[PDB]
Amino acid sequence: MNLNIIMTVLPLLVSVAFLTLSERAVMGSLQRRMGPAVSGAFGILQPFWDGFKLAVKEPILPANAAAGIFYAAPLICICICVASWCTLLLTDLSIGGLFLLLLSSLAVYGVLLAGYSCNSKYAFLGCLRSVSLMISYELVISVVILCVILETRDGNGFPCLNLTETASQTKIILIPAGLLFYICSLAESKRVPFDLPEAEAELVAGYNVEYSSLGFAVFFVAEYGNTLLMAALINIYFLGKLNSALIAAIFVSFIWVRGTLPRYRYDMFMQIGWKSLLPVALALYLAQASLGY
Amino acid sequence: HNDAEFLGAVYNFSIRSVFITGILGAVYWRRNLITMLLCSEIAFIACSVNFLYASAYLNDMAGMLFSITITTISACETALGLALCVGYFQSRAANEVEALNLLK
Amino acid sequence: SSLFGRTEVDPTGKNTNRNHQYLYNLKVLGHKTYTRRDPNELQKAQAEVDTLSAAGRLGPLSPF
Amino acid sequence: RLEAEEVYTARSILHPILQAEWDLRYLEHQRKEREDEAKIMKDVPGWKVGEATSRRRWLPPVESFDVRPLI
Amino acid sequence: YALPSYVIVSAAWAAGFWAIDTYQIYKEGKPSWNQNKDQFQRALYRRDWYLRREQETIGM
Amino acid sequence: TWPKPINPYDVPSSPAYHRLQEPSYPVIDKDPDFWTAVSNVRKEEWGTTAAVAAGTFVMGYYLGAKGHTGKASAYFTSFLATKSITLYHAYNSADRLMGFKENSREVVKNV
Amino acid sequence: LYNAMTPAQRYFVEGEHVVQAEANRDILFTQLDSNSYLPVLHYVLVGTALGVVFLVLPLLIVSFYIVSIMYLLFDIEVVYLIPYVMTNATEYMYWVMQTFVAILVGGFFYEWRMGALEWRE
Amino acid sequence: MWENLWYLDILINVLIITIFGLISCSSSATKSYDLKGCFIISMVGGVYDIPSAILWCLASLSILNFNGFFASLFLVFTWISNLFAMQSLNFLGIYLAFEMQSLCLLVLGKITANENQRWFAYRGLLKYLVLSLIAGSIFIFHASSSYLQSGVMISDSLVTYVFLLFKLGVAPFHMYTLELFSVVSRHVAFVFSTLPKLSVLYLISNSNIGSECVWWGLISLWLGSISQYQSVFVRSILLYSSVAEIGLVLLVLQEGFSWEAFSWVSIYFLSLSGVWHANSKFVSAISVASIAGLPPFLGFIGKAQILKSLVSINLGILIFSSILAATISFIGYLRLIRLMYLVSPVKWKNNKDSSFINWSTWMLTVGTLPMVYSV
Amino acid sequence: SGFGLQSGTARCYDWYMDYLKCMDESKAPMITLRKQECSEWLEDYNECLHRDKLKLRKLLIEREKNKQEAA
Amino acid sequence: VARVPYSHELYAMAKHIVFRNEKEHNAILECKAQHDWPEDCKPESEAIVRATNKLFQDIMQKAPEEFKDYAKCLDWYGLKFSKCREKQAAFEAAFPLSE
Amino acid sequence: MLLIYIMLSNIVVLALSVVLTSSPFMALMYSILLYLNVQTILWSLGYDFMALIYALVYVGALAVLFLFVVMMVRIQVSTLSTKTIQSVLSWLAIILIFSYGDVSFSFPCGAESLLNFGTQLYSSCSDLTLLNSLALTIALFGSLV
Amino acid sequence: GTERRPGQSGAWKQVDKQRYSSEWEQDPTFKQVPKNVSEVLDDSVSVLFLTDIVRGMMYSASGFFDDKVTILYPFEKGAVSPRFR
Ligand SMILES: CCCCCCCCCCCCCCCCCC(=O)OC[C@H](COP(=O)([O-])OCC(O)COP(=O)([O-])OC[C@@H](COC(=O)CCCCCCCCCCCCCCCCC)OC(=O)CCCCCCCCCCCCCCCCC)OC(=O)CCCCCCCCCCCCCCCCC
Ligand SMILES: CCCCCCCCCCCCCCCCCC(=O)O[C@@H](COC(=O)CCCCCCCCCCCCCCC)COP(=O)(O)OCC[N+](C)(C)C
Ligand SMILES: CCCCCCCCCCCCCCCCCC(=O)O[C@@H](COC(=O)CCCCCCCCCCCCCCC)COP(=O)(O)OCC[N+](C)(C)C
Ligand SMILES: CCCCCCCCCCCCCCCCCC(=O)O[C@@H](COC(=O)CCCCCCCCCCCCCCC)COP(=O)(O)OCC[N+](C)(C)C
Ligand SMILES: CCCCCCCCCCCCCCCCCCCC(=O)O[C@H](COC(=O)CCCCCCCCCCCCCC)COP(=O)(O)OCCN
Repeated sequence: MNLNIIMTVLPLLVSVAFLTLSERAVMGSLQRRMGPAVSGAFGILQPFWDGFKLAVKEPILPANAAAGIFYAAPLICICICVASWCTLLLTDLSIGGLFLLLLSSLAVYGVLLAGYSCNSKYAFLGCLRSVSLMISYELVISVVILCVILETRDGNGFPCLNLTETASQTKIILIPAGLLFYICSLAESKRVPFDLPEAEAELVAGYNVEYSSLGFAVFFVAEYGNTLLMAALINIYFLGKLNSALIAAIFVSFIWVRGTLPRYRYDMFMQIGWKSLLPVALALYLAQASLGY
Repeated sequence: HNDAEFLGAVYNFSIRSVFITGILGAVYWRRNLITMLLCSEIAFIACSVNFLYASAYLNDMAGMLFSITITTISACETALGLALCVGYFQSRAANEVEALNLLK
Repeated sequence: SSLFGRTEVDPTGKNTNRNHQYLYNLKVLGHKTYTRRDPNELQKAQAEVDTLSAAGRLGPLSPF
Repeated sequence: RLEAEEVYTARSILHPILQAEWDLRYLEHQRKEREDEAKIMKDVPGWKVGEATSRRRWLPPVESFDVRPLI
Repeated sequence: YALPSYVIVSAAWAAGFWAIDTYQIYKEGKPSWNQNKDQFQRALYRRDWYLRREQETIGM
Repeated sequence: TWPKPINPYDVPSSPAYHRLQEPSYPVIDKDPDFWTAVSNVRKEEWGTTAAVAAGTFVMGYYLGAKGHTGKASAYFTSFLATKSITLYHAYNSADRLMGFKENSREVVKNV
Repeated sequence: LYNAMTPAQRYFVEGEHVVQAEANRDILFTQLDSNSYLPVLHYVLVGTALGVVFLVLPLLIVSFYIVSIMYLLFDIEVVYLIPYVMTNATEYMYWVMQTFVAILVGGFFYEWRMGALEWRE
Repeated sequence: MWENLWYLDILINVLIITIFGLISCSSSATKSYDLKGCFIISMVGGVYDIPSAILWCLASLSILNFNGFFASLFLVFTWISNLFAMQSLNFLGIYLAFEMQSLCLLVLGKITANENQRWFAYRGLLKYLVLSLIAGSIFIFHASSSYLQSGVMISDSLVTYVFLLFKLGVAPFHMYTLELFSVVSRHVAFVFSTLPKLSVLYLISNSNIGSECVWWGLISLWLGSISQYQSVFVRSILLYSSVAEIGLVLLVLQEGFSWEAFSWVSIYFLSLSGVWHANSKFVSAISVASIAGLPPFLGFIGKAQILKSLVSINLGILIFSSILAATISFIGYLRLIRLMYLVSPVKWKNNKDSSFINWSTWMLTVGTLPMVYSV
Repeated sequence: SGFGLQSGTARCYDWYMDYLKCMDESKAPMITLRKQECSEWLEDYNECLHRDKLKLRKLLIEREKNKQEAA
Repeated sequence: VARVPYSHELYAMAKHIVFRNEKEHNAILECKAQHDWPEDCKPESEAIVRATNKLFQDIMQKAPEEFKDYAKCLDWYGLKFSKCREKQAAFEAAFPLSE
Repeated sequence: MLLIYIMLSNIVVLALSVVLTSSPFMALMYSILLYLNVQTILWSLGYDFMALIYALVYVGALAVLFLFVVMMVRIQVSTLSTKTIQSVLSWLAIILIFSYGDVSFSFPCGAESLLNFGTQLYSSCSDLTLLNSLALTIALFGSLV
Repeated sequence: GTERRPGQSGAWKQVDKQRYSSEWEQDPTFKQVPKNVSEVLDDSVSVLFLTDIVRGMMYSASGFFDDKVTILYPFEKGAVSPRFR
């Protein structure tokens, strides 16, 4: 193995915990409230309580479901997050960003197995709604990446999607595609404008609600980890070399845009992705494969 | 004495086993239509992998092209067949019990 | 093309049946044919290189 | 692309030299191998060392240093 | 208050970025370990490796 | 062996289909453009184009009127058939310029 | 760790020092192993192991189908568009890509016209 | 670039007709005659020889009796696939063309079935799909082995011969036709039992796909005749007749008699047109007489071509089998005549849409004497 | 195809083209006869594709070496 | 054993080789174009290898530090000329190309 | 080498698991793992883009369609277990018979370039890509109705 | 504001009515066709650039910096009147 895996994994866990803290602190800011202050004095130590306490809660035996798949979904999310971050920071793969696109297409599985665990006729339709969102906006992300490789050329002149090489130069041409990438990244992390779940999920339509103690932790951590990976991708493609402040700022922008926006209905955001975002992304992909070489 | 010769024989054995498991697996072990199409996909993937292997062996691009052709045609066939399976299951009469399992 | 082709007659009659694969490969890819160097030529050139090496005019076979 | 033309020119300059030194190393390795082959096949009648597996064209080694499996 | 958790995230990832960068530059030997390599560049790295091992054998 | 260097911007490429034939006739233009071929189309070919346009207009109107859209079907059919036959004539004229087909009138008309 | 088995792969470098160096080497992109996916697989196993540790610790103490098909087919179409962006295209490669996209846009227009893009159904 | 334009024009034609039909979709014109004529015009740009002109003729005669823009569009797709099957030079072209045609068959079968007919039509389509997957997977696996062994993809091999045997529907590969064409629309069965064969015959003749074995055509002949004689349902009779005749035509084509099979396929299209599109008893009677090979009609000429080619190759077993199996099939055709005029009063639907049916019957009666030179 | 997966041509494209050129030169009235006349070039092409003769030679050398070592 | 300098050194001396060693480079290109067997091309391969090594050495005496700096900077920047312009100008000034 | 052998050998077990299991959902999971192992095999032959394509098209998209169908047509197929010892060894004997003594060729390693692949797909083999696009259009038009 | 677009609606049947009939142009609340090129660009950029969204974004962002209203319950207690029961 390599020692770099540690230097990538550990910062990720710490960062996700304080991302969960940041979300509610920013909510307190919008709503003339304050960050939690009884957990400690500084508040650095708030999310660690939730994790450690969640270790404490007595386990529930699985009910009317196959055990293997129910265990499988958390492991899938935790595998995908680690692979994504360690291929964003620790690899030279010529087509690495396309590999990240592949690893984002595997996130459909975690939700889908979690839905199959329910085996409720209503839960079938709910999990299908969630995966429909994810795939529909994965298509537009794929078109935007096709746009990105088009200005991404290495010093030797070979087209590629090596993350360091797309990071090397900042292209203001690509910014029209970065707006679509930001909207789709909101869609893929199930942010409120595309958070169809919360309304459906208050009654048990079907979501990671079934998972309870440590399985439930890893899902929510993986959600924030994927959001942070999207922020890193927005930085590395469209905004130049990788900067930690820019990544966290994009995450805060996610929270702000969420707060300022209500949710969409299922047919609405699905019609947005297909009849609005996809034609514009094909028009920009034309505009980029057809702004030229 | 040669690792490559041994690996070549192992690959031939493995790919042939995958092909025969795909084509005759679902019919030997009587299954539903949905498993039959999945095993057909497995067999097509086996053939496409053989073509990519031949392309690497001969340093030629023909097998690469034929493999992307297999991927496209197999995906289209599976989509249409799944359409037919869903339509077939929606027209089932109440008395019909295992409509999808014709191989019974 | 590589995969597909159609066939037409020649009103002039100059063009004739030849292998279409061979003609296509000549036109698109091209044929690389190599000769073999005669021994007497090779011995003289190699002896010249060795002679210059012995004088010290030529450089080292390995830099270090 | 001006950079790319610079790099291509440099690479096209170095390639003949790299090829030539590969051929020289290959030739010396092959003479070593033929010496060992002749030593082994001293006992066997009717064996010629250095027989041409191809009558006209040179057969390059199928294996190359450059191509190594990704995994 | 938003900034404290924000800065914890930012500083943690800054430290991780520095750690990975310094580690790889120490091991690989150059900041361009991550840069894209074509066939000619790869084969050139491979020959460099094999020739260095040959030089080590020749020296000793 | 060694990898040959590749120039990414100049990689050899060729069209998919090829006509395998050496020019029997003189080559006025080795690589005619579309407009060069159109300018070399014979007058009789243009009259054939006009006749097809008129006939397809009448037929398109007749068929479309059965569906209560005569005018649009007539214009679409006219445009469709005229485009196809014009491309056929342009291909023939380009072959004549390339020397593949008979070109005595072409060589006289445009030296 | 892939290991060269023949003298030609080893750059005709003689001795057993080189084989020993290659077998016990570290996966270094500047050195022999470039564009290697083996670190990615190691990352996969590490993530799976971490998930397993978390999992075992407490134990001790019509429209959806339609969108799936359209996603599959448009995904394959983008699969073909990927090689194009990876080349410094000429004019004719460009016009072939334009015909390809024209066919894809015709399918998309059929989708829009028939109301499939609307998700009322 | 000019050589590519010839192929590109066909695309552009098809795309603009498709988008025009999509824009001009209305209840006022459900029978889109104008787009049918546009499709027929567009398919003229793909005619380069006599076999391609025969392909165009059959494609147009088929598209006349399809209803709607959508089915006519998929018939145009079938025509494109057939045109490329004729031009295929190696394994990849053969594969791409023929499974594109298989996709067009699946779509056409699905879209011409009523709600009450879905249970059987979709079953037959699914069974056809799985059998076609078997055939294609075996083809491409053996093609991979051949491409590895030889380094080249050559369409003169046993692999493509067996795959084209599956496509023709001979000896052990005719069951998909029986299961599928029994449960599909009569026009779909008619157009996909005649039109695909022409491309396969052209590919066999041009690419030298011939085998020394005569077992498969002999098996096709005998099995088709005996099963036709033993089949109670009328659709099975007509389906088994094709198996027998295509086995005999396969035996003739292996020996290099391309001209006679290219005439036979056209005469068979015209002969089958009337019995499949049954509206009048008399038209169906003439069609059945033509299929039998009966002298006053053009069907006699088409069968005579094949039989005349048989006596040239001088294989006695084939001739003896041909005579006996022809008698056995004649009994089934006589069953068909008996059912119409000699069993019970017969009342049929008044489907007055004989687009080319009257012309086909006229051509069967008339065409014998002009084409007598052929035999 | 023979295009070569990197640049240039396939590893055995030129041998096959030699065989095709020799088939083009011949005047025999059928393809089968023409292939009979050009068989030796096809043997070169098969040799470059699979290197079976060289593999057999290596096998014989290895076998004799083992026999010598045992003795 | 036949050997030429390491990669980065070969890049740093690439422009000079065609200016100084034109003869052997043209000879080897012509012979490789004519003959496939490596034995047939052995004298010209030897000539070009020896000439390249000689050029490496005579750069090592005339401009020791400048060549080292340019080669180290090229190796540092992943064999990319653009980032190495200053050291390239200094090295070319120290060791003039085309004599 | 050990890793390459392990993947090549694991492909057959991952294929056997699909047919042997009686649950359609579980067979899909085994097929997904098989597809990933096929990606991994392609990596040893030197393909990255092609192995990516197999994962994107099959694992990413096709399996989603299969599972959508499987939930919709959900049926009680836990009727009985017929996996007697006599059946499984018969299946294994059939597999051994089919996959034995075939012509084997030395394992190649071939580096691919998507530059060359793209140039050929859009210049020389442009007839192929447009017909594949037509096939995709046929599938779209047929499946949507 | 209060004005509504022909496309934007929450009911399928109303969307069908507005898509296929022009009674909405009779109604005063709806927004009428732009009738000028500049008005077309104005409406198109308004819908495509998410203008109305950003306007709410700034007013919400005023929330970040305005004086928080909150009481530390143990340390500070809410005002209680004498009448309190
Ligand atoms: C008017 C003059 C016509 C006389 C000569 C015709 C040639 C000139 C063509 C002029 C066009 C007239 C069309 C008549 C025939 C069509 C042939 C043809 O066109 O191509 C052949 C011709 C050259 O091919 P060729 O002469 O066959 O020679 C090539 C080799 O010999 C290889 O070809 P081969 O196969 O012929 O090889 C020789 C063959 C010898 O083969 C023969 O002997 C042929 C025998 C004649 C059979 C005739 C029946 C064929 C049915 C087709 C009907 C024609 C449809 C018209 C389609 C095109 C419409 C223009 O020997 C063999 O062994 C092969 C077997 C042949 C098949 C066996 C014959 C059986 C046929 C079936 C009969 C069964 C009976 C059916 C019922 C009949 C009862 C009465 O190509 C061209 O000249 C260019 C074609 C261009 C067509 C359209 C392009 C213009 C428009 C472009 C834009 C379109 C869009 C705008 C639309 C505008 C309008 C709105
Ligand atoms: C005699 C030469 C001059 C002929 C005058 C026609 C020139 C007009 C330009 C061409 C237009 C199309 C030609 C007409 C052919 C078929 C048109 C047709 O279908 O006729 C009728 C209906 O179809 C028929 O009745 C069948 C007619 C078959 C053809 C009979 C006419 C034969 C001569 C006309 C074509 C001669 C050549 C045209 C010029 C080359 C159309 O019905 P509507 O769409 O409702 O249009 C009528 C308009 N309105 C009712 C509002 C008054
Ligand atoms: C040398 C000849 C011998 C060789 C034979 C082969 C060559 C064939 C040459 C003659 C071909 C004649 C074909 C006759 C077809 C019969 C015409 C027809 O089918 O018309 C249909 C057409 O039906 C349609 O679907 C109309 C749509 C298409 C309309 C025609 C399109 C014209 C396209 C242009 C073709 C021009 C050729 C292009 C350039 C060569 C109308 O009938 P229905 O209304 O559907 O029902 C009839 C009902 N009943 C008889 C019982 C009263
Ligand atoms: C049924 C067949 C299925 C498969 C079809 C395969 C056959 C088709 C393959 C070609 C696909 C389309 C590619 C374009 C075809 C014509 C080639 C062409 O027009 O491009 C010109 C490009 O040059 C031009 O002519 C520019 C004008 C192009 C104008 C548009 C013509 C092509 C339009 C393609 C149609 C796509 C539009 C969207 C589809 C509706 C050729 O390139 P060069 O001439 O070598 O480069 C130019 C340099 N110089 C002139 C100096 C030699
Ligand atoms: C006009 C100039 C002429 C030149 C032509 C150029 C054409 C435009 C090309 C520029 C490319 C950039 C486009 C930005 C993406 C917008 C895509 C289309 C816009 C659009 O259709 O509006 C809505 C989609 O946005 C949404 O509402 C999705 C939901 C968004 C929620 C999350 C918002 C995130 C913040 C916004 C991104 C900011 C990034 C940095 C923070 C659809 O809705 P509709 O129904 O009104 O349209 C349908 C009416 N038929």
